[PDB]
Amino acid sequence: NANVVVRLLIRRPECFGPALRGEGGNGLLAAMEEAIKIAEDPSRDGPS
Amino acid sequence: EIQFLRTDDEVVLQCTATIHKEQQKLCLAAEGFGNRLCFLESTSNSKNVPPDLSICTFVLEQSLSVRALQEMLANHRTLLYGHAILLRHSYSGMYLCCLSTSRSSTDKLAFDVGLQEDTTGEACWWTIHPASKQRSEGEKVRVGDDLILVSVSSERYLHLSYGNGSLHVDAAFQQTLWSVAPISSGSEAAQGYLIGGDVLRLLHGHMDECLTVPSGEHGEEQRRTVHYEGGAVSVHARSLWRLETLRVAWSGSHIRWGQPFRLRHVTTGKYLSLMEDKNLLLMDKEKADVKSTAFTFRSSKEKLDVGVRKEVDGMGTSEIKYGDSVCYIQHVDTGLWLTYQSVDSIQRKAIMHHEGHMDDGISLSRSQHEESRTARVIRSTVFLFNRFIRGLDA
Amino acid sequence: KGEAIRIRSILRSLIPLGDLVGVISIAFQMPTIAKDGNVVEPDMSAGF
Repeated sequence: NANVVVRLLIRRPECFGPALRGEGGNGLLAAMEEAIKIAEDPSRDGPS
Repeated sequence: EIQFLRTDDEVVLQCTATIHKEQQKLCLAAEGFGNRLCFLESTSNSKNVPPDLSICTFVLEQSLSVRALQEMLANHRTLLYGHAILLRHSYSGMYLCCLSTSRSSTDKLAFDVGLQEDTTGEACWWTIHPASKQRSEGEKVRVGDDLILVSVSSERYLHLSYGNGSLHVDAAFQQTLWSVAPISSGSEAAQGYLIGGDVLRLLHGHMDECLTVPSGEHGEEQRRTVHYEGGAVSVHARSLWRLETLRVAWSGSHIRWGQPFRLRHVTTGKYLSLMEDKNLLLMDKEKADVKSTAFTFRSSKEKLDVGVRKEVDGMGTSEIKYGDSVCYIQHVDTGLWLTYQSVDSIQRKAIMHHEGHMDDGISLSRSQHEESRTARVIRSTVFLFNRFIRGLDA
Repeated sequence: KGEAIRIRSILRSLIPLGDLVGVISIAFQMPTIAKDGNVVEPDMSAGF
């Protein structure tokens, strides 16, 4: 199951999310930092 | 009968490009010495700029089933879809591979694709997949078929990236279609006969001079001229001419009487051409065009015109033969015949005459592969070291 | 086993080591008692 799942997940790289799509990808650490900033900001974190 | 690509055939992997809303075919190229990184070469403007297929031709040495390759890694056949193939670069002698050392073309996941000297490992091996459902797994691949290639090592597609202003080949998760055109088939080649892409010497009918540019007195204007010279130039590199046809597909086919082609000097890298002054001169690849650089071999000196022959897809018939087929070079557009200007190390200038003298017979000698490779290596080294010298001077 | 080697290689290519080191290096906010002494705990599900 793991081999099949990894193969499908790499056949379609969109599932990794914008940080790790591979094009213009800021990176997992940059995504975490931006998510910290978003969670601290009320406007983005909440619908408001 | 549709030809089916089998092993030991020479092919070029080409793909389409959509820069600024136009379709432009590009072939995969890589030069052995120096950078192993591959690059694309434009074959869509053969009318405008000659395409260098000598660094684009790959040969299908070995192809095996996936499980057979796995067993072999743990320890003249046809192709079927899903097979694991091995590609050897003809000029370099090295194999295509996934470099696994990305240049980071803004694609962090992608890997570079280049040439590897050793066949060991699954990096060199490639598995072919059908482009669409019309081709199914296990079907034998037609010559006109498209292909999808996946690296055995990284499970990445041979991909064309538009991210940079310059198009790049790379191993990427995105899939890109590739089409292979049969350059030549080795088994059907007729021995001792002139073939497309051959590196040859134009030995003059007097057997004591050959067509060559002047020696390397470091003068580019001196090199640009053409003359007949005898002696050691017959065994030197300045007398090597590469015979390039006007066809991208089936380039490695038997040459035809009355067939347009381009004669390129190997060492200088410049194409033989005829000026508006009826002057034999070498011009650059950029400004080399079909009209100026077209030349052909004619069976008889007499001016009978065979009109236009119909192009044939295949290895062809063997008619021009090495060492005995007396040829008279005739410019296709002007219709003139090549002959010695007779300014009389004879150093007889070559002029492009309207009717030609009686001694216009030219014989062809097939240069050895070692010598041709050495000549191209010399050209590449010259270019690199001139760039380096100019940079240091700057 | 070659397939295991290959799958490890794919995952290593997918995720760089430095990104993981940085995410681990990201610190945690400490809930603090107030001047009253009541512990001011931010919603743990809100943040990192």
